[PDB]
Amino acid sequence: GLFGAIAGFIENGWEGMVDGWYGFRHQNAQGTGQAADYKSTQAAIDQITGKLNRIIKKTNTEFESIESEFSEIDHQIGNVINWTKDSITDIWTYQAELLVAMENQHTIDMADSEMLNLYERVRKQLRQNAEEDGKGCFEIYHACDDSCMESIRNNTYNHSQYREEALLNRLNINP
Amino acid sequence: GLFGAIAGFIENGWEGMVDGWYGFRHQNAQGTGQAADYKSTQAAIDQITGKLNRIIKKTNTEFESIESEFSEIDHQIGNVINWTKDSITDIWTYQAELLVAMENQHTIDMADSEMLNLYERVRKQLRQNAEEDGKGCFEIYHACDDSCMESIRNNTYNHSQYREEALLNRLNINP
Amino acid sequence: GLFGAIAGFIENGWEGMVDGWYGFRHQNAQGTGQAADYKSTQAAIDQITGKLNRIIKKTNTEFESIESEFSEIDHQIGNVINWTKDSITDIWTYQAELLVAMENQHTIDMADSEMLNLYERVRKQLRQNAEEDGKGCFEIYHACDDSCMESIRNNTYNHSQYREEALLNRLN
Amino acid sequence: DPDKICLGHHAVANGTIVKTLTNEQEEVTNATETVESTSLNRLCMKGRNHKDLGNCHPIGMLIGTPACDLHLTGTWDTLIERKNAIAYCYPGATVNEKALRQKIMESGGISKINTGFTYGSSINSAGTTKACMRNGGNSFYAELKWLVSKNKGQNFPQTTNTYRNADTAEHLIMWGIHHPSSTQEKNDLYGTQSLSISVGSSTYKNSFVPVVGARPQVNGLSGRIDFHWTLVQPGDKIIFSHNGGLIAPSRVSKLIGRGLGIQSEAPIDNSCESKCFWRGGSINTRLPFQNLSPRTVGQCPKYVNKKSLMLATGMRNVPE
Amino acid sequence: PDKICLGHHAVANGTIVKTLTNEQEEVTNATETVESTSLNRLCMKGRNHKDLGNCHPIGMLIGTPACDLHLTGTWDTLIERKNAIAYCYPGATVNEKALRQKIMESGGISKINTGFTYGSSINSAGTTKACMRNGGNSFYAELKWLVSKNKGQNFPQTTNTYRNADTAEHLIMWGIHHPSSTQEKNDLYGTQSLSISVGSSTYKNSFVPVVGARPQVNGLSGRIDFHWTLVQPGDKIIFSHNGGLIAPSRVSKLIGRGLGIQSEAPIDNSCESKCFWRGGSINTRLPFQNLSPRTVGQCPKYVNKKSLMLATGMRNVPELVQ
Amino acid sequence: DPDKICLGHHAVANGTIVKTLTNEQEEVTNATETVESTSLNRLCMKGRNHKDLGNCHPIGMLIGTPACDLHLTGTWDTLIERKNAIAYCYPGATVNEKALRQKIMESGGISKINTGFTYGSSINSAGTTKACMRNGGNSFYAELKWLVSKNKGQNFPQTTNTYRNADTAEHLIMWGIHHPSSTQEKNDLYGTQSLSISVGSSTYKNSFVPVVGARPQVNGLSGRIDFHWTLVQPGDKIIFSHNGGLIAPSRVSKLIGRGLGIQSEAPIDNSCESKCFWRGGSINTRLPFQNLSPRTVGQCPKYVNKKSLMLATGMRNVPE
Ligand SMILES: CC(=O)N[C@@H]1[C@@H](O)[C@H](O[C@@H]2O[C@H](CO[C@]3(C(=O)O)C[C@H](O)[C@@H](NC(C)=O)[C@H]([C@H](O)[C@H](O)CO)O3)[C@H](O)[C@H](O)[C@H]2O)[C@@H](CO)O[C@H]1O
Ligand SMILES: CC(=O)N[C@@H]1[C@@H](O)[C@H](O[C@@H]2O[C@H](CO[C@]3(C(=O)O)C[C@H](O)[C@@H](NC(C)=O)[C@H]([C@H](O)[C@H](O)CO)O3)[C@H](O)[C@H](O)[C@H]2O)[C@@H](CO)O[C@H]1O
Ligand SMILES: CC(=O)N[C@@H]1[C@@H](O)[C@H](O[C@@H]2O[C@H](CO[C@]3(C(=O)O)C[C@H](O)[C@@H](NC(C)=O)[C@H]([C@H](O)[C@H](O)CO)O3)[C@H](O)[C@H](O)[C@H]2O)[C@@H](CO)O[C@H]1O
Ligand SMILES: *[C@@H]1O[C@H](CO)[C@@H](O)[C@H](O)[C@H]1NC(C)=O
Ligand SMILES: *[C@@H]1O[C@H](CO)[C@@H](O)[C@H](O)[C@H]1NC(C)=O
Ligand SMILES: *[C@@H]1O[C@H](CO)[C@@H](O)[C@H](O)[C@H]1NC(C)=O
Repeated sequence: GLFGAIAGFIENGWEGMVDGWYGFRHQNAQGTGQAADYKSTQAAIDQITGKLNRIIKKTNTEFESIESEFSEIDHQIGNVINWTKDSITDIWTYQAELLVAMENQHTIDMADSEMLNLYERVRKQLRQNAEEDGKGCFEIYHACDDSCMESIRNNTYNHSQYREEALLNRLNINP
Repeated sequence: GLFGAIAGFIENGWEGMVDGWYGFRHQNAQGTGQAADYKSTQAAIDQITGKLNRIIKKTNTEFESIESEFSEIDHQIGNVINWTKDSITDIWTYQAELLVAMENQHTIDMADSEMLNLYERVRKQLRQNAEEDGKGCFEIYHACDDSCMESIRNNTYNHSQYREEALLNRLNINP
Repeated sequence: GLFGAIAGFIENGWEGMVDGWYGFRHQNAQGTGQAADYKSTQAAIDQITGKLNRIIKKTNTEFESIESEFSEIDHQIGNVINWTKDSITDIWTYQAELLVAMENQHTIDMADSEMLNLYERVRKQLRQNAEEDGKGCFEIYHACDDSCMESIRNNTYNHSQYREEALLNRLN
Repeated sequence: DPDKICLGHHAVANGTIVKTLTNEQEEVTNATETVESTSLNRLCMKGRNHKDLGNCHPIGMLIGTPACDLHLTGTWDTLIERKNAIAYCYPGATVNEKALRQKIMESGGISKINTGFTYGSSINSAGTTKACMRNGGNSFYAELKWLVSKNKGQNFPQTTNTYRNADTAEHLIMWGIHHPSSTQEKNDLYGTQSLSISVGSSTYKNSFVPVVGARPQVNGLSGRIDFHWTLVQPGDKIIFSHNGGLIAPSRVSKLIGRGLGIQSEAPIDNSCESKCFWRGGSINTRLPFQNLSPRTVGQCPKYVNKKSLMLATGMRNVPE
Repeated sequence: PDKICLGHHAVANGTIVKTLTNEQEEVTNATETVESTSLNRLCMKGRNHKDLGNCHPIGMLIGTPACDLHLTGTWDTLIERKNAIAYCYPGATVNEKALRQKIMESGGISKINTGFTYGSSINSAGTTKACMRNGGNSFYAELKWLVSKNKGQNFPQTTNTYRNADTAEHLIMWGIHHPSSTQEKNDLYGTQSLSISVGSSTYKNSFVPVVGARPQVNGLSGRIDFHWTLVQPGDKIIFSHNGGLIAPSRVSKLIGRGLGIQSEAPIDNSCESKCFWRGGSINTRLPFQNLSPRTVGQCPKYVNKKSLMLATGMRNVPELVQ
Repeated sequence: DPDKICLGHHAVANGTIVKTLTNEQEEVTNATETVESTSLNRLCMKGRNHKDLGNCHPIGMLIGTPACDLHLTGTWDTLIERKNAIAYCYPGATVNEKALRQKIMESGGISKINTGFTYGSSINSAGTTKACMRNGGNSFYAELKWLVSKNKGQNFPQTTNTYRNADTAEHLIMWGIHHPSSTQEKNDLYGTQSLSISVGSSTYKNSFVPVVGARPQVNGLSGRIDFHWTLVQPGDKIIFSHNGGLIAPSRVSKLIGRGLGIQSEAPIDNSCESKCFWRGGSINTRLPFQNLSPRTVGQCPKYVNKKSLMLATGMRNVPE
């Protein structure tokens, strides 16, 4: 898709993640874990709620009858009414189809963008302490326990704390 | 937003940048700098001007009166005209609302993309001589004076010139 | 453009590439070469095919005549028909103009994104063994012969084999 | 050897299919319908001073057909017309009938005002018919009088009657013309003289002649009574001059305010509210579109020729 | 070092399209969405069609000589031509526009005998030089011109009744003759006051021949005007008259539905189409057309636009030219 | 420690709120209006050969009502009709009036052609009325003649008048039928005989009978003159046969070309130009939409049910 993450470099979604739209899975010495990301999830949900608020509505214009349900209509006027009503129905049917097709394209691509934005936030946070594997994971070149993993998820990870250790493991370089 | 820069990793805009839409601030030994980027600014302005040229116009169709202002009209023809006019008004009100909502979404996201494309241009220019701080800035690991800063803005920056100095500082192995 | 590759950091297109929409050129000690990329090309083409299937179509509604070609119409109803038909024509002309303008914008940007997605795939494959030059190329810091270049194009390049060599050359 | 943090997104086992600009079968995690397919099979009349006409046709309210006896006057914001409702107990029709019905169905009430018309001793003003039964006997339209000669065969006298609108709003006046089935019948009711009816106001002028002609029996009757109408402006007079054949108004109507006219087959429900009505009942949807009928009244979703149109409310579904 | 370069294709000569932000955007390829060309012919393959030629639709019901080969039939498509003949004798039909549209929406016509017969004092074989058939004076084939057998004598008070014995409604037409003068009126119908009454369960009207001075149309100041109604299943319609009625010998039944086309373009049975206009047929897969707003059938929508190009490729960024 | 370069974008102190697909209150750096809310309270007539009818009703131009004396002929590209304009000085109306008014308001001029009608010694063709005053004297419609018997009470003669269209374009002919207030009046003007007017061309015919009926006084007059009209094709004749009650044309009309009919109360302004007009004046906007009125004429922005629709002309505003 447009932003290359969902149905892209992320191989598949997680059916086990039920508490959010986007999130993290980690692996360290203590074991494995999973957690949803609130900010990216809510960013996507708020945008879809906004679309629904705009789309799920009717006009306030009051229309009256121009066609008798239980009686005959004039033939000349009736053909004009039939042409006009069918022309109006073709317009609304077309507009409905285009609305939902365009909105669906944008919704899918928006969701893709929020996945990428989270990935990009984490990449920049980790700085020179990690490398991308190409599948949506970061290989972290220092011991990163549950508290360290939490700091990455909470956006409080300080790269300077682990930089010396990480560069030694990545590049075999001592200061 | 879609491209993650404006109202994203860039914390806020600069009210003091009045000569352009996008640009650079810098800090070196010589001083503090600010300059607008012409190419990205004009790319955004030209696209918005293009939209305005398409949108700000009316049809050439000449309409005549089908409703008398000062005299009575026939009951059934008048009801059909009222139904038709209100149906056409609902179509144009809907089309106008959708046009401007769609165009505004695209304008905002286009502006976001131009910010990201400038950021990406600078990232690739600097190559291995700088690191991203996550807030839209690059920490440059060599002395980069006013002419050096100007070369980055001009796309004449030569990473090879500074690479040895930069890598020694980045790896913390400067003798 | 939106994704910054086509008419962006890629200076221009290749008129010589006739067997694909996106592809590779390489330069190594042995020589040069060119090859198209199937997956990215097919991704773009399939999306454009999908648009054409959606757009190239008419409604199933059957319309009959409300204006007589060879005889006179009533003056009051005739003016209402003229007003209605012209209003409907203005709506369809506007909708057609907006449809094609919007679809063209999206087609161009979709094509741009597929260029970028290929570029990003290659970047992540090469990992710490290469550096971006800013013009759509990657400078590879180990000897990468024709078989090595083919493995990049085929998505079977394993960075770990060349990493030690590449990091030695990148740092010195 | 390195520790790992992996970024991801959710998925579901069974996704929902939607259409996009580029793909007719795109699977997403969730979607919601935008075209309403369901209707409430009642007329939701809560918050409305409504009138269900039953077997009374709107025009019958003005002329006083027996079926309309409970609907000769009143006020309402919503007026409900039913299928096969009765306007004409005696065979006939109204000239400019569609305009008249529309005007009544747009109103918010009817009041009635006496014409004050009187007739000399040689006129029988209490003509009745088997076609219009009321209270176990031959009757006639309640708001009109069938005038005939009291003595059979005698010439109906030249008569002139005037209704003045003394109100500040326009009134609607109706009258009928009887069209006999034969010369003998015409002679018996109105005499051998040439018959003519003229009607004249400041805004209206017309003349009428009873047409004698053989016709099939409708409810055992070859005679016809056709109705005509016009508006009488405030302060204006309307003058009827006639010598046989006029079905004369005893009252005129005043249409009061505005209301919503509904033609529907659905029963009324006073416990629920609605803004949108059609033949089959009420549409209380929040959705922008509907596929129930192109014929609706009130504040309604737009009709589309589509069974379903699903709007994505989630990302692409990429299952494990 | 060694290098691998990513790129995209281009062409020397791109195609211009319009986008949201650019009126002159160059792309590698594009395709048209507005149809500009029409086939100058009525494409009638797979259609049981009837080309009326110089027969006007109303003439099929009354039986004008030009319509002799179109008195009955079935069709899914009915083609009307310019300057088609409805009336041989000077005159017109009341509510003619509604009648023509009913015929042009039909899928065929059947004819049913009225069974109208007349006494010895009526001449039911009135003819005119205006309505020629087989080189002789004739009349509308579905009607009869009734006059007094003896010139100057009062036409007898006559009653004729048509019963619809069918399960579908029938369309009945009749005429009223309006003589050129009082003397002519007296010759044909006598000196008496004339009156024609028509009455069914659903229809009622009365008519009187008028003799006011009017100019000649092909040498005739007389007029025959036509009137029509629908007779419901099981109902009867009674004509009471004493001179001036042009009475029906048959009634019509319109059968099913069909597509009415008004065009001067010639028939072509080797090709198919679902959309037609005055100038011919529109056979296109494209969503829009700019040929005419007046079309019939299943058509692309009319737009006031010469061209709308849909991009089928990326932005064209050609190599530098000196 | 290290030198730094920072990428950024501008902001403004006072942003503008716009609506997007996902946000009803999105703040941007700038935006512009797409719906015009203001109108000029004038009819902008620069570059137009226009006719302001003032007190003259379009139909009055053809019959020659005193209010229309300066509008009997002319050419124009724009015709302006005003409220309460006068068509009929004498009480009455025109049959098929709406179609006639629209024909005139679609035209680009009127030419008048003499009928050449003459009358014998037993006709007085100079009938006038206090309803149609000119310069303080009883007068009549300029383009017609009220024919009465020269000798009061005598039978109006059996008369013929024929107009031939000698032009290559169709001509519009009008005539009136007088309907007297009483039998005594009818007898005085036309005699005791039965009155009949027939009109006949190759494409048209009709007959008329003056009706004597009681009806209210309009400006002190219970009489009526009703107007009728038809088109006489090139080379055709139209024959009037009459013996009392015809109001005969002294001229016929030819509608020239096409023009824009405007119904408005706003004054003329020759300084400025416009392509769009409504009841309240002119709309000179470059914007695609307007919320002034759904009833407009000319080349106009489309009416929408919205106060404002702001189009973003800048990025998201993110202040410091
Ligand atoms: C009662 C009467 O006035 N005359 C007797 C006729 O009724 C009868 O002929 C039969 O008439 C039948 C219809 O009868 C009414 C009706 O509509 O119910 C009786 C009404 O009183 C009468 N009303 C008035 C105001 O005159 C009404 C009216 O004349 C007609 O509707 C006018 O068209 O007729 C029905 O038509 C039968 O088919 C018919 O035999 C004759 C013969 O027995 O005797 C009369 O004394
Ligand atoms: C006695 C004499 O000298 N008469 C002279 C006539 O030769 C002539 O009168 C015109 O005659 C016309 C006859 O044409 C038909 C027709 O339409 O072809 C003949 C039809 O048989 C007749 N049909 C019937 C059923 O009667 C038909 C019919 O009368 C009229 O169409 C009814 O309007 O007429 C025709 O009657 C003309 O209307 C009549 O003027 C005139 C020269 O015009 O001179 C007479 O002195
Ligand atoms: C023949 C004539 O002029 N007689 C005079 C009477 O009409 C008049 O009685 C008063 O008449 C008033 C209306 O007068 C006119 C009018 O409309 O102004 C006078 C016109 O000359 C006359 N025109 C013609 C062509 O005849 C016109 C016309 O007869 C009617 O409008 C036809 O409906 O009437 C008004 O009705 C008064 O109520 C009435 O008293 C008296 C003088 O007062 O005698 C005659 O001078
Ligand atoms: C209009 O459409 C209705 C419903 O399809 C149909 O019954 C009717 O015949 C049409 N009206 C005319 C005048 O043909
Ligand atoms: C049409 O709408 C106008 C303006 O609201 C109103 O005055 C008129 O009554 C309506 N027409 C009919 C026939 O009800
Ligand atoms: C940057 O561009 C400006 C304007 O062309 C030029 O004057 C200046 O010398 C350039 N500086 C560098 C370092 O490229």
